[PDB]
Amino acid sequence: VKYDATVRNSINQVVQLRYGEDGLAGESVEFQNLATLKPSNKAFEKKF
Amino acid sequence: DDEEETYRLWKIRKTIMQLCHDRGYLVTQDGLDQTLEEFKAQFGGKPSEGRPRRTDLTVLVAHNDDPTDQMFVFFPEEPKVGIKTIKVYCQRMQEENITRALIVVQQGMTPSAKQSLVDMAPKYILEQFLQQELLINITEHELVPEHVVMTKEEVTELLARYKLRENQLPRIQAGDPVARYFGIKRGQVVKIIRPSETAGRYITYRLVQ
Amino acid sequence: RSCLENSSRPTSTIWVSMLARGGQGAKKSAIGQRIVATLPYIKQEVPIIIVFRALGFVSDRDILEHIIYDFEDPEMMEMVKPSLDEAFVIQEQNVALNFIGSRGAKPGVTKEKRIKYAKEVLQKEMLPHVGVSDFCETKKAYFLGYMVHRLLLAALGRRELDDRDHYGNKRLDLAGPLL
Amino acid sequence: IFPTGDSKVVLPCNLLRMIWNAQKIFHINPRLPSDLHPIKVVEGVKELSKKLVIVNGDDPLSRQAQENATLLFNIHLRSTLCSRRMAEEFRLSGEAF
Amino acid sequence: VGIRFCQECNNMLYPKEDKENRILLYACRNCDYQQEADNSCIYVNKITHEVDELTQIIADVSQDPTLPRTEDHPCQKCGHKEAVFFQSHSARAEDAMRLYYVCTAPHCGHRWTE
Amino acid sequence: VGLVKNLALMAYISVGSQPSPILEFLEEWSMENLEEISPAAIADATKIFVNGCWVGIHKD
Amino acid sequence: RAPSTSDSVRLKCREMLAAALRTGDDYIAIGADEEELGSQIEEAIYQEIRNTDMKYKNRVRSRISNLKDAKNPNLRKNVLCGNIPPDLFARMTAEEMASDELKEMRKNLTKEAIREHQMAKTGGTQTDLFTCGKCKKKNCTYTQVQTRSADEPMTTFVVCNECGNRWKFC
Amino acid sequence: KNVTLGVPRLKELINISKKPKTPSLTVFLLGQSARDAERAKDILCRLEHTTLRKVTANTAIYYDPNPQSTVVAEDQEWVNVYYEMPDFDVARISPWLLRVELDRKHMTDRKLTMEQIAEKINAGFGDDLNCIFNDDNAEKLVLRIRIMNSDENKMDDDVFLRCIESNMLTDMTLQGIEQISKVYMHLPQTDNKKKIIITEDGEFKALQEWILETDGVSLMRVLSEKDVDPVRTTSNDIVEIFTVLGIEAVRKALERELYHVISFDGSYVNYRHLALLCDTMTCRGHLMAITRHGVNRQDTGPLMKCSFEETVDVLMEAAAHGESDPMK
Amino acid sequence: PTPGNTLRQTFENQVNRILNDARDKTGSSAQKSLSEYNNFKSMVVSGAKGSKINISQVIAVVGQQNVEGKRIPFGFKHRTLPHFIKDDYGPESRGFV
Ligand SMILES: [Zn+2]
Ligand SMILES: [Zn+2]
Ligand SMILES: [Zn+2]
Ligand SMILES: [Zn+2]
Repeated sequence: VKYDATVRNSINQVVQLRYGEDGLAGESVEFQNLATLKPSNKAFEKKF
Repeated sequence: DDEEETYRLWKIRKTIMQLCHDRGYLVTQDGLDQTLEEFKAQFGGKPSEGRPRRTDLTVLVAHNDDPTDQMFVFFPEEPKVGIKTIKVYCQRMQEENITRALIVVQQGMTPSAKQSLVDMAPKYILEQFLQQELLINITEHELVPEHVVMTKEEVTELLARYKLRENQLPRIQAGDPVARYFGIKRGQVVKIIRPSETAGRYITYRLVQ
Repeated sequence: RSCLENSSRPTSTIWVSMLARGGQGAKKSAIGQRIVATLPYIKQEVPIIIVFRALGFVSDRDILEHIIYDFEDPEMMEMVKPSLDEAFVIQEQNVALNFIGSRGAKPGVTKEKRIKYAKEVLQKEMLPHVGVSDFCETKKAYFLGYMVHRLLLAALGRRELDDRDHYGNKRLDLAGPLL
Repeated sequence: IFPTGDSKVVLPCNLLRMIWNAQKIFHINPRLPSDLHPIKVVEGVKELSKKLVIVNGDDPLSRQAQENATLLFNIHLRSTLCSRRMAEEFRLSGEAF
Repeated sequence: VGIRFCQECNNMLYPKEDKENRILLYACRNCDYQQEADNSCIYVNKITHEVDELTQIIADVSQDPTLPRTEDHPCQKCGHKEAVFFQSHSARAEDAMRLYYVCTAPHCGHRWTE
Repeated sequence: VGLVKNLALMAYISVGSQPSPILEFLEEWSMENLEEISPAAIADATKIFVNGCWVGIHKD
Repeated sequence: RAPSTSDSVRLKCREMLAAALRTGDDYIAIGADEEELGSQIEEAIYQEIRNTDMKYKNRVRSRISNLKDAKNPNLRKNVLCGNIPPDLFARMTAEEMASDELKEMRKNLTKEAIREHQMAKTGGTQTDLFTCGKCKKKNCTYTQVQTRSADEPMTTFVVCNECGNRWKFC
Repeated sequence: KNVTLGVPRLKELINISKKPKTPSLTVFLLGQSARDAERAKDILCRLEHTTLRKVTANTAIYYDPNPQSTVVAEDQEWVNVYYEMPDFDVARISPWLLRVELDRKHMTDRKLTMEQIAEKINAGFGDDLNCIFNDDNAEKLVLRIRIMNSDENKMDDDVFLRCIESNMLTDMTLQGIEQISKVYMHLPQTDNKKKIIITEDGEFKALQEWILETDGVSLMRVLSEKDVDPVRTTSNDIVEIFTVLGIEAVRKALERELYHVISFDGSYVNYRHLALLCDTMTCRGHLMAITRHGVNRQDTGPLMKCSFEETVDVLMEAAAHGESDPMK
Repeated sequence: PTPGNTLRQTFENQVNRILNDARDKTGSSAQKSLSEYNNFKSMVVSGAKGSKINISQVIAVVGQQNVEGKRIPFGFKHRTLPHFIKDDYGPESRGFV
């Protein structure tokens, strides 16, 4: 990872524009749930 | 069978229409969605010893911005397209004064013919397409993401924003199926937008070189 | 693998193989599966009926008596039809030794040097455990016919292929044989 | 983005545990009416979303890159920090928010 | 389907055309002997290759100590109660675990399947 | 692993012998030799191998 | 209603088709013009094909062979009686429908057998033991992963396919 | 169906071998093909490669000098009937015939009409052969083949028909696509291969539809078939997916295969590492294997390339061409 | 034969299903038989070392032994050992403990 937050090799060729497509390291992340994917439309409207 | 080959011609015409729409040319909506029965009514029902003889399937299309771009498509009669057939097609290209064309070969053309396509390349753009390749649209596959062709000003703005040279971009070959579908050439940059598992959306730029 | 009862002739092995019918060609498709033999100190393979005729058995009925022990079994003869057709153009015994003698370690300058060299290969280096001297070539024909007969039984599926990891098929070289 | 309806997604900040921590720190009583305004919730979520920066710059390409990089986390944040769930489920106060 | 040899030099006879009498003949390739063909068929192969394995069972297997033997099925000719049984006992034998029965009686050897 | 092995407790390795008395006994008890054989008799007779060498046939 | 023609092949096919209808004396039994019926069949075949080529010839010969055979007599009876119209009889789709009842029965039975011939893939393990806690259905499969290691022991993870519920063996 | 998994599958994906051990297509179906097992069987027969040996019961060369001789006791009736009407054939004919019998179990299974087979064996070769055939009423289902009617107008004949008979059993395609040996059928019990649709009420619903699993890869022809789903049909062969669809598609496919071979064991790895590996493999527009032939053909320095695999040959080439080293 | 298998395949599948169901049932009975003071159960429940299949193999049934993912092959002529009789496909002959 270079200082433009791009991921480059020794030839300075761009492999990824951001690391992991989001620019986040792998230590601070956790499994979560969206809670907006797969309720029915009526239930989603009532809940939100 | 004859019905199978009629279906083959209809499906390959639909793929040509989708390709011409995706390349930026002007096609009608009903031309985009033709049914098998409508195609049979328009062109004939039995192509063997019958009306649709692979000659009347040539299509006139023009670009949206410029009405004089005037790209054609051609369906050669013989399965093995040669220098004689390509010379006839290029001479015809010369009197109707157009610059770009597609050739839909049945199975394959001769190496001398495909070299003559390279020799004729600067003045006239000739692209080889097999009938097996065009039997389905590869851009509708779930593996293939969306490809957008970038303009020169957009490429210049991109390289100025990221402070990059053209060498440092990822590459895509000119013989790539998507590259040949879009008719892209060397030096142009294609823009790929794909869904991301971690960030939702990710945009990748690839140089055709 | 054949040895002269652990007294001399350290390594002497023979391969009798049946080539596959998957070969793509006009000649390959018509014949079927031929049977070939690989002999020691010979550069390339030899057809199996050439070796039998080189031992002095000229008529193919005498060849098939040593290979097939019951002529009333019909399925056995179709596996040896292309072997006879491949070796059809050689009929005389000394021609067969000339055929084998052309494929030695070095080709002989004279023809009779090749025939003499092919004869001593079939005496000394061809199955030494059966015999080495004089009229043991008659005993060599039965064992060579037995090897072909065992090859046909595995090809017909009437016997199971031998597995190499069976340790009854192994011998232990102790200090005696080692020294 | 997600066919087959799979909701288990790896994301940096654990918003449910952060809400629980806020409830325990600020002694939130879930059986009393709150003093948190939904407009304050919406404006705070918007101003927080403007502060999670991955790609800098005011170029349109930079703005598109920022939106694409922070899309999934912003969707999760707006879903779990919405005004109805703040009023009815978590019942936070202004200081806790 | 069978192979017949020459009666002069004991070589293999080959089938060939008799173009005037319009009859199949077998002739030796190494001499001039010719023999009229009675079967009038030359080449045949059974692709499914279904064969009765009872012809491939030697009657001597009744003396094997390792084969199992049963008492429920008697022999058909001599009516002996004891008889050994075994499976197909060969490779490329398609898919069947069918038992083959051999009577273990002296001066017998009748073979039957069930 | 699996390439270096040890003998069992009561396992014994044969030391070797000469097949001449066995050949003499076999010849004295029938065992028609391959020189005196007719090829029609091999079908219904048991083949006899001594140290891997086919020496004759037998009928009992 | 048979349009006559001067083609030798056409009239010869008509007369073999008539002689095919002569088999079994069912034309005597019914009382129908077998020559006119065969001419009608041949005319309908010529309308279908518009040629005297291979498809014309082998279609005619297939109809002749399906007429003269003795194991399917009621087909000839229904053709001569008028139960099967001639224009339909010209276009019967080979033996899938122009057949006797026993051949159709064994074709259906072997069509049911080639179900069991070519499913394969050995997909389901067929547990059918654990009852679900959400949809209460026992059609489930189990998973054996995470062998040995420091902490995690082998715990069977069972999934119900119909409702998607997953519950640990515990 | 057996699938290679673990270290050998990982080695295949990393090396990008041109011949995997078990290359397969999952094939999805459209319309009523996905619901009716009869129509799915029709698609099965359309895709599976069928050689004439698979439908032939047994084959025999007879010698009938006369078409009215008929040394076979049963064929005399219809063989006259095709000689009652001599069609497209000179009555002068060679006396050597080849008659085959076709098994009924393998006939209705693959849904071939014998009229179609006689068309395929003739039009595939041309006017060089003659075939006379039956209807299926007889319990012995017979097709008899003769040589040139016009030859009599080397190689002999018996050798020639044996050369013909051994070629029909090997490489004559009657149905299906070659390099596809055997294709299966199953209703998927896992939501990964089931069809996921969003209902009108808005909840995710899984539908059981028939899918096909093959052995061998022809992705171009399978996708070009009218009956499959073009959107969702995919293989596990990296090179054919590349050459058919493109570099982005093969990057996504490589990511999917790596995730499958990792998560089959129940283990989990973060997405960033798989994404980085796939991006490094597909960065330069072609499949760059993690081998000497993939790594040492890059634009990296000679000192980078000498520490991996071939050490001295790299320095030979660099000294011969005078290649500088930027030392990054 | 079961859908999509030969006679050998369906026979081996049926016998392996019977043996695996027997091993699972015996293991479930053995695990139900354990008291609350059982040290094996303490070790397994804590997750420090051991597993339920280890408990089952200690107490009730070791189970079927497999070589190359398959039941014990006939290394001799159509028998696994000289102590067994020829063409014996029973559980004792083919390696079920
Ligand atoms: Zn002769
Ligand atoms: Zn008896
Ligand atoms: Zn699940
Ligand atoms: Zn004949």
